[PDB]
Amino acid sequence: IANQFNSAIGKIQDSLSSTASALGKLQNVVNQNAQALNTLVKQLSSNF
Amino acid sequence: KNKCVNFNFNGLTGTGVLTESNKKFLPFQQFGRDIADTTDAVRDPQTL
Repeated sequence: IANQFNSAIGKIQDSLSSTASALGKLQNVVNQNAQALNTLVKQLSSNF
Repeated sequence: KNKCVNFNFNGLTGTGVLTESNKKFLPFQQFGRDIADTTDAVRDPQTL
């Protein structure tokens, strides 16, 4: 059991250092807040 | 320089400070803008 547990922790470091889409849930929070701020400043150039 | 003053250029009016910029401008353009249509660099019409 102790050899199977140590081999499972080492597979997380190989999955996080190669696949960049594993943290896509945290990336969508930052990208949604950047589009809401860039739209608010770009609406100042309108004439209405 | 280094004082929040008023700007009265040939085609621009704003308020802010004026410090040294490390950018490079082309001779076929006067000022520069950011990604949100905000001015960040202006060229003196007298000296280059």
